[PDB]
Amino acid sequence: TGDKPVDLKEITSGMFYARSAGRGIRSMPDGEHYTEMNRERTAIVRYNYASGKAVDTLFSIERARECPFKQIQNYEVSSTGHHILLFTDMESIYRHSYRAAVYDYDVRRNLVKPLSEHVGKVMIPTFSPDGRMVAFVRDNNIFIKKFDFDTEVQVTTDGQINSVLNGATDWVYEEEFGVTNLMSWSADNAFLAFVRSDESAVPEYRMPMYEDKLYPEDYTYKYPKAGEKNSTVSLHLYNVADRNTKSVSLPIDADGYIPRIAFTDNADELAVMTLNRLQNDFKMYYVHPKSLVPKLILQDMNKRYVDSDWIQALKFTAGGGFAYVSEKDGFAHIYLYDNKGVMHRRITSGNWDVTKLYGVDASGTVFYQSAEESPIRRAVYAIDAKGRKTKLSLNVGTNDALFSGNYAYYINTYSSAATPTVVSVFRSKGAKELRTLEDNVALRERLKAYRYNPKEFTIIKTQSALELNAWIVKPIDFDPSRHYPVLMVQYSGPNSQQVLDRYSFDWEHYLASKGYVVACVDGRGTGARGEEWRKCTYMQLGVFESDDQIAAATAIGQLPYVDAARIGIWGWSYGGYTTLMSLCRGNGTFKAGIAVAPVADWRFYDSVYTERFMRTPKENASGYKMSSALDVASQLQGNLLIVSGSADDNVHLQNTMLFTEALVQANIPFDMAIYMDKNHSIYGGNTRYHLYTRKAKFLFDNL
Repeated sequence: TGDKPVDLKEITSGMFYARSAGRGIRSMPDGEHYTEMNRERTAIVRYNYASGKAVDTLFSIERARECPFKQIQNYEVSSTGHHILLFTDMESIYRHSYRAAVYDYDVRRNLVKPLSEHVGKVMIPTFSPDGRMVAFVRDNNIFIKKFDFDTEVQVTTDGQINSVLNGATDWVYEEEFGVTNLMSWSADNAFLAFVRSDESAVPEYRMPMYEDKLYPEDYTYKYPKAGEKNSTVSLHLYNVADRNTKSVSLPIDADGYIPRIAFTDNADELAVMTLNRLQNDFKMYYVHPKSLVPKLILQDMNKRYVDSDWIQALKFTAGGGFAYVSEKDGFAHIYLYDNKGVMHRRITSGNWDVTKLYGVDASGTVFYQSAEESPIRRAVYAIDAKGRKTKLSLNVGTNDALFSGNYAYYINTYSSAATPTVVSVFRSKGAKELRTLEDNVALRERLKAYRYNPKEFTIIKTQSALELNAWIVKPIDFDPSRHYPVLMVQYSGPNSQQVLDRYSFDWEHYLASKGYVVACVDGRGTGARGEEWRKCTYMQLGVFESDDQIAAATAIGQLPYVDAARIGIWGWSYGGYTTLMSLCRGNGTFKAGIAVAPVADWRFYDSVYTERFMRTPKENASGYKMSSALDVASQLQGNLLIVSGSADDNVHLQNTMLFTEALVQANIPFDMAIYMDKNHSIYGGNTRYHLYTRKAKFLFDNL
């Protein structure tokens, strides 16, 4: 009911963005405390879970000796608190990876030192279990800093940029398997295991970079497109005492993946997660670090594919069994195993998906997140060893938790479509809310000040007889007797969702203030509706997703307050692709579309992602053909705005360049924008505001 008009620059400036836990919360091994940087990132503070008191400041800029910087950006505390790593001068590499200036704060001496007496940014510094050593990556080699002897030992010598990586991971493993760190220490501190990724034979992509250069310079990196050579991976154990390395022979294929390794809490068990190239056979081995003998411990085979996020999220139990989420039975559910691989208790059941696995406490209580309430929502649950399930979340919407070491407490983040983040601390027994760390008063008051309509959730019924979760924001002085344009907003990728009872305040409300209905529909292929719903697209991406947006548009179009001749579609990345597909396959259903950094053809996208859902080009020529937007470009109808960054390392500019040329040769008019030196997130300075303005204006002129 507020007074102020929603302004596009305010959206784009983050004025509506909720304050979150973002900054740095980490549970301590004692289980009763967590650490967190203060607001100014000038100190690291230790907090009691139960009381929330700041027990002490573990490190500060003010007090520390010989501290050359005024702020930190990240930290890590050693298991004993004798050493704290401090990270400054962070440089992002890709989505997750970064390098940094890393210092060792010697707690006992109140002294800041360099981690290494070699000046140079490093990656992935990882304490040994005893806190006394730090393995880190520099220049693609592994080093171990040893605090007891004030010495650094060099573990590998063959590291080489764009060729050989030790511990760190290649572009595609980082992006698609979610793994930046393939090093792991034994529980007794005797071994550092690592994966060596050989990227030498993987093809390169080159991106011309233009800023402030007389001659352009290429950002060059290895990127395997669908069906091309991936890194070859090898597993090694370095024995700290002997300063010698051994290789592990794994009984897997030469084009397989090792997306994770991790020593368990037994010093004798190196867990190695492997996946074949088709990604339908997940096998985990335990390797004994002295005999080097691998033993198969878990195997998960799927008709279509095993989802590697569940490989990354597999949780070991104190007492070396583990909890694993498998889609075996048609939904994502938790299974509990001993250290011999014996599956002794299935934990969850029913027609709904587990969405996150937190862990298993000392009483065998299993803690997780699921969409049991609705595909649209997320709640945290506990299932104890007698099979009793308690929903721990107190509010309905989206809940996600970070548990203390013992799982006796957790920091919960809650939001709903209507309500921005409430970060509050709970005691697990009795699901008792202790206090609230943040509940965004200010943003709530700002919201009340503005005129906007709420997201109204519902289902879109298609002629094909699907029911698609959806939201709708009506225009500002909504008059049922009028005929409004609709913008359909979507992403549509495998297992993704845009229709979520979760807080978000984006340009939908700007457009709503200018007379547009905005709708968001999650079609086939999307998450939290079970395996079949998400994998029915297998080997034929985009077909069903297009069909469904076209079908959803067709139905929305029959609403009396909607002008069927003015329905548009917007999407970014897979959403961009889905836009192209929908304009190409909908026989003029959409009047306009915006396609931001779209894949044009799955041939152009990367190995691990594309093949998961499509297999290789050689094996699926029909699928790749059916799924190509580029192939059907000459069928495009409606007004298109297509946009890309010039330096997009994820969805290559190539996609957009090629699609536009198809349009040109078919005499199809369209708008395009290429943002210089920008990547897949198209931002920097005024870039987002300029882009969203462009997009809004394009809709005002064409929709």
